[PDB]
Amino acid sequence: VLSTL
Amino acid sequence: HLSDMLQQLHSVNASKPSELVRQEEAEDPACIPIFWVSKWVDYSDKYGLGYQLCDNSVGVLFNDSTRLILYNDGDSLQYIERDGTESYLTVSSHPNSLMKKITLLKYFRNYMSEHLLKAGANITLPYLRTWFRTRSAIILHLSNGSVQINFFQDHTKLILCPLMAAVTYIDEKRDFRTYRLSLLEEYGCCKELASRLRYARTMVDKLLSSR
Repeated sequence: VLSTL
Repeated sequence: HLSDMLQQLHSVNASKPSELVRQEEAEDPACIPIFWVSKWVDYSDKYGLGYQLCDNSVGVLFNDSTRLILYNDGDSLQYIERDGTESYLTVSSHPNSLMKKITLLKYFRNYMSEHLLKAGANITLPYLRTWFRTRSAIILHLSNGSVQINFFQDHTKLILCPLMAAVTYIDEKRDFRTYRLSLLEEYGCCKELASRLRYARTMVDKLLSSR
């Protein structure tokens, strides 16, 4: 998972 | 510094700040943090957790519990072994033994730069000690004592700084306000921030219990 795109 | 943060949070939460709320008077511009996590990528099923600090330095906490940090000059490196031993090197001159890790860091670095929003971008050294995720948030504990909590559903963020006994709150509109915790006790705050501070206390307790 990633931080905000 | 975690126990001091816990006490600071106990004190503010016990004061029941959201119950006339004068939240604006609790702001302190002198307490704005130097470092916070602006971007992160959780690749921990294979490699580890990569992150960018607000100064554009990048770091990885690898699955073997080692850490590699690339300074914002893009060449200077700090490597921290599991024991906590620090070594200082560069990309231009490193041992063959760290080649794998440096190459991984560069990939994380390039990806974050190209694809992710910089948290706190409208605002003008530590490494990631540990982190965990809940369903609601990711919790980041930095080596300078700071604890950052990023809430997933509404994109709000807390940055807790125990040395200044301050908290920075980034809200849904990305407005960034820094408060002295003792002033929140003195003047109060909205239910939203008060709720996040209660959650923060539970998260700091988790960090303390899993040391």
